[PDB]
Amino acid sequence: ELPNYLVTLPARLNFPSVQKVCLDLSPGYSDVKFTVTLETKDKTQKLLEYSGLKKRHLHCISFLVPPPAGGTEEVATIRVSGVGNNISFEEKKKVLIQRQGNGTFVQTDKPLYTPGQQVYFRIVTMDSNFVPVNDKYSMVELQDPNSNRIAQWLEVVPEQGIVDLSFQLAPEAMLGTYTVAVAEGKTFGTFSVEEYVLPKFKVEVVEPKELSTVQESFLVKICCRYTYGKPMLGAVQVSVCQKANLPDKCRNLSGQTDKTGCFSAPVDMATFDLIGYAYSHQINIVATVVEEGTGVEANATQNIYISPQMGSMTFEDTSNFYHPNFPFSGKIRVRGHDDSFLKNHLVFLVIYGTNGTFNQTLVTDNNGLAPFTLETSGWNGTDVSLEGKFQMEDLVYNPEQVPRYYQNAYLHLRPFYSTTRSFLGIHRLNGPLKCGQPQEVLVDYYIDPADASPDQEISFSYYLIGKGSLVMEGQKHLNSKKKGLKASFSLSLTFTSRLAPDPSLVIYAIFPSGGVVADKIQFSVEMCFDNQVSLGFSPSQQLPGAEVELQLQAAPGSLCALRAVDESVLLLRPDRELSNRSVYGMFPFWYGHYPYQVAEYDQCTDLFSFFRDVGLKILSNAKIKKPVDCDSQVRQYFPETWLWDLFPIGNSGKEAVHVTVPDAITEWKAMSFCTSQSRGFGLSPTVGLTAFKPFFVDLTLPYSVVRGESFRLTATIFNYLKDCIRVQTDLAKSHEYQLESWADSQTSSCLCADDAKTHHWNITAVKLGHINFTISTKILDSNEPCGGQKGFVPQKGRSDTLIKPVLVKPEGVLVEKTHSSLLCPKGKVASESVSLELPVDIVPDSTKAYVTVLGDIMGTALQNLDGLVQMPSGCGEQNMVLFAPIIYVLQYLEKAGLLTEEIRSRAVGFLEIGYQKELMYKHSNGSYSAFGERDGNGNTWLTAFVTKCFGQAQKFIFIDPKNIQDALKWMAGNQLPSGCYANVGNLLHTAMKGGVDDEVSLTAYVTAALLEMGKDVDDPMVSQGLRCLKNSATSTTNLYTQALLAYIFSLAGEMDIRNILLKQLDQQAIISGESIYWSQAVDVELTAYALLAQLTKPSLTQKEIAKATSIVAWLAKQHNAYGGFSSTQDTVVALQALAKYATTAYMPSEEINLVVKSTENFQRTFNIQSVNRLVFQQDTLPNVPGMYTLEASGQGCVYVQTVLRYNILP
Ligand SMILES: *[C@@H]1O[C@H](CO)[C@@H](O[C@@H]2O[C@H](CO)[C@@H](O)[C@H](O)[C@H]2NC(C)=O)[C@H](O)[C@H]1NC(C)=O
Ligand SMILES: *[C@@H]1O[C@H](CO)[C@@H](O[C@@H]2O[C@H](CO)[C@@H](O)[C@H](O)[C@H]2NC(C)=O)[C@H](O)[C@H]1NC(C)=O
Ligand SMILES: *[C@@H]1O[C@H](CO)[C@@H](O)[C@H](O)[C@H]1NC(C)=O
Ligand SMILES: *[C@@H]1O[C@H](CO)[C@@H](O)[C@H](O)[C@H]1NC(C)=O
Ligand SMILES: *[C@@H]1O[C@H](CO)[C@@H](O)[C@H](O)[C@H]1NC(C)=O
Repeated sequence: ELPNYLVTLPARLNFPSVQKVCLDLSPGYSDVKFTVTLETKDKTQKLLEYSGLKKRHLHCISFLVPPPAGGTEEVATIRVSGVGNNISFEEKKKVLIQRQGNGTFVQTDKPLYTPGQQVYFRIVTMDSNFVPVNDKYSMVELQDPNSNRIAQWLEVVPEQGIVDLSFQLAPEAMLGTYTVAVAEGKTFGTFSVEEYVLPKFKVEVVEPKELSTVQESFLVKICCRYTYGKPMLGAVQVSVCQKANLPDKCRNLSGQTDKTGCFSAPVDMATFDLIGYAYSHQINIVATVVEEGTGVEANATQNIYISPQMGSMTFEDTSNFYHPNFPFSGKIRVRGHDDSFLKNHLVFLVIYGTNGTFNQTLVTDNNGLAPFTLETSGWNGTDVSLEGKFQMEDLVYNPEQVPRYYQNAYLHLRPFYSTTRSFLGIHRLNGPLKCGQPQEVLVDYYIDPADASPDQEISFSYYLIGKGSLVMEGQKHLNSKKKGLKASFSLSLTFTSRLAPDPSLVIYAIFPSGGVVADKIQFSVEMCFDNQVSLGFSPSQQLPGAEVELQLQAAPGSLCALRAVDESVLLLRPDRELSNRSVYGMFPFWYGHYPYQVAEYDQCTDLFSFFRDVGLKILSNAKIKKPVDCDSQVRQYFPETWLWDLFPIGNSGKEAVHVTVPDAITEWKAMSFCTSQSRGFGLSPTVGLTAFKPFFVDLTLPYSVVRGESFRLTATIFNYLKDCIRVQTDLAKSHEYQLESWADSQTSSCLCADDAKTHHWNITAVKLGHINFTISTKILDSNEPCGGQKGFVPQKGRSDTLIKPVLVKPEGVLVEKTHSSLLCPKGKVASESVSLELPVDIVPDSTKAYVTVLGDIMGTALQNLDGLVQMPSGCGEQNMVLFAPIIYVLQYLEKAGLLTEEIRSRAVGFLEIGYQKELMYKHSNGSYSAFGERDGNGNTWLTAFVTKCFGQAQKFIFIDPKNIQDALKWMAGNQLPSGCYANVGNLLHTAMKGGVDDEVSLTAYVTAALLEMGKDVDDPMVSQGLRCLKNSATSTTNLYTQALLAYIFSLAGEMDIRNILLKQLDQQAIISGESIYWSQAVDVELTAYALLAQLTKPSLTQKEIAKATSIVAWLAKQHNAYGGFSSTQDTVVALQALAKYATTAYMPSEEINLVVKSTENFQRTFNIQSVNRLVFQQDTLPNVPGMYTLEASGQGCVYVQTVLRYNILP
């Protein structure tokens, strides 16, 4: 009757991927040519050109999207056009072509390292379809806790999408959180270096998992297990505390575990006041287990929110909309107070509508599901509401009784836009669907006979849509000779990696009258990977020192990356999560609606809303859019990382290699992820291999022992054979250590089944470094039966020998002498002698000394200065705190040579769009105001601040003159020689106003703000300020005012009254290494203004340059005062101090050949280019402490710091 088209394409186009475009025809046509073209900025390509048929036919194809014109984002138009018989359909819509973000992660082999170990890390980058990419990382950097780049890798290539890089830490690497940052972006991975010892057991809460307010008492089961799965006996101390927003009430439980290793005790509600409004409903169970003999302890903390929820139901599988005059279906998940599956609970159901309120009573099943089917014949196309409750009566809660309530299920249903009386309904598929299994979808339909047109075939077009893109399609054809009967057909679907975790299915049918009948559901698929990889072991538990078979099952042509780590590492620090939820979560939230760039809105629930809720553009002339009204072994091993490997996968898809178990009785958590270019990414579940021995030895020893004390060694012997035995242990005696005559290191003891016994020694360490401790156990034959039975001897593994290292550090208090130098040749050779001297009362073998060369001041945060320009602001005080740092950032960058034209152009565009937003904030008195025209008189601090900003902003963008002169005249009018300052304004932000900002510092700040753009001394508006401030320096009050007075007399051109208060300023400088600083946040302001004062005089000596580098080395470590706009004026003074420092003395490195020499002619040569000048280079000094000469040649300055650490006796 009326022929019509329908064109489907996704909303968000993604450049590295292919997409789908689809066209649906009608009977008729057959001479009108439909072509669809994507008009982008530079060109226009056609998608598909096709002609109509005598039936409906869903014709669709893939395509490659053109690149965006802007580089990362472009709004393109899509246009369908059909020509023929002198008529031409044309219709255009807006789509968005953006470059999608490639998800990058990095993992390490451990989350925790000792000093002296090796850090391996893998960097993987993915598309949104989890296919790996081989783009070039520009720079991988590895950074200290002091934000010093200790390693970098330039232009690194991934193989098969993954790259693995290694770093050997120094054995005196300083502790803390080290960072791996990738490709100069927000992708980082942290790891801690600290002094630890591996724990052998895990304590966990078991029975309190969720708690209810209505229960009377609850059992606490604290249960603790070894890493190899065996229980122990140990003293348990549990604190069960309720906190408050005031003493906190706790109940403390003391106990001993049993043969199952679990400890249970009841706790009553009378301990905790669960009725108090001022008391929190979060209870804290902190358990501490000290196991018997050795005295080593472990913790287990769990914060439980006690629940006032008594019963919760939600509409689990129920559509959001109903068809008029057709039955509605849904099903409700009903849960109790503990989210349990209720046994046949009585669930009431009340509706809300214009016809009235109806009631229904239903009984759930064993799984708590409530299938309900409702008759919608009388609702008559109205917005209805559904409420699933526990009782008909409104719920009454008593303040005297405990808080308890029921979560009633609430839902709002809208009528579907029905211009026809036909029906679609898809039965939902319950819980989380298995990925890759072919699911059967059973859809019911009812075709109206008056809208049937039974002389032609009726077609059903379906799209299965995942992550905002068309995945699979079809058009089921069936005869209209059935006419009107309640029928059902089926669809065979398959969910894969391209499908969402919650993909959607849209089914419609178009009648020749023009009507559409449709239904859309959302599925629920588990987080799936197309590369189905399984990592397995056989026999999956074996004695240590033996070979297991390791099996990868991935797609053929994959590169697998395998990590097998000890569980004892994971008991200290939990590693960063590499699970399927984490990999899916870094691609943000899937494509729910149209973007704001290409959003369509009504100019004033249907199939257009169906394709909007999946984020797909529809173009159709049908009735789509609704009208809108508005035997022995030695156990030496490496118990930190067992396996860290890359494995190619052949054509079989299975790789089985033999790997040897390390000699630690523990559990190895193993995991693997594989990358294939055809199939994509796959992630194995974490499996475990239990390395276990029947009876064995275990040392209890700390990490570091200082030399010459006595420490308690505790060797525990475990027996897990099922009968009583007799052991004989012996500790090896060597010259590395001494013992205090504890039974001559030979004891024999009868130890029974499932039991541990601990021998103690107290040991003096005598030789420095890593020393060994060897102890062995043998089961000897019993001449007499101990315990009533003869001592059991096994057939295999009758002896166990264990060797464990101990780090030994020298005794005495550690003192350090640090010495700084700035070697800056300017075309010459610059040399400097450094003497290493020490008193003669040292402990021997304590003198460590290392030199450090660093080519550039400050580490990562110069790239954070690029991040300071973004997020534009034009409302409130958000603009004035952000317009100011930009000119100082580019002032520092153009004086350091790191300014590029792209960030310059983007920054001056930001200066234009912020410069035009400072004119409506201008006060009516010719001043400046935070509100704009309201604030009273002009604020002296804010007008001084904007004369500071626009006095330096004319060298980048055009600034009008007249604001400077009328602001100058208002400084002349608002200041008197009798009375200066007169602050009448305030900042909009709370608890931060800038500096200390009293009256004398405000006068000093405004008088500093008057000069240094075009002005000098003895002007009329600075003469009254210096008359106010000549006697202000005589007062010698405060520290911020003192440093700012030292700065404002540095710009006055005098050298007599400014150096006299620097003598009382440098003596109170607190010293941290070779980085001296002051503190009265505010400390950065004091150091920046003191640095700005010290580099103002034209005569500069090398002691002042060394003092300036000492200030700058403290300013280099700050990365929150600059790099973020959290402070209104700390960033501007810090960057102008660093910019004036780079003006005066320090140009950064370009090429320095440095060489150090000693008395033993130890010639050590450092080469510093312009590409590794941020790499913190260092080297130890093997020569006995004395003379060291330092000579550098080339262009640039280098910072050379010599640190000598040694220990002395008090
Ligand atoms: C994500 O990875 C893809 C794959 O390399 C990148 O696509 C490349 O983009 C550059 C841009 O200059 C093109 O020259 C290449 O031809 C593209 N390659 C492919 C295979 O499409 C994409 O730019 C990356 N996106 C991000 C945000 O890094
Ligand atoms: C403990 O003594 C041994 C023997 O001198 C040291 O070296 C080990 O030697 C065996 C011999 O094959 C190797 O298999 C081990 O891998 C070595 N251990 C290492 C490299 O850690 C051992 O270093 C000593 N322990 C110390 C000094 O802490
Ligand atoms: C366990 O908790 C206590 C109390 O805060 C703390 O002193 C102790 O260091 C903790 N032990 C470990 C291994 O975290
Ligand atoms: C993927 O995640 C789901 C839960 O989101 C869960 O089944 C499991 O952690 C993973 N399953 C598979 C098969 O990877
Ligand atoms: C060291 O061991 C001996 C032998 O048992 C003991 O008498 C002495 O008290 C121990 N010293 C310390 C400090 O524990």
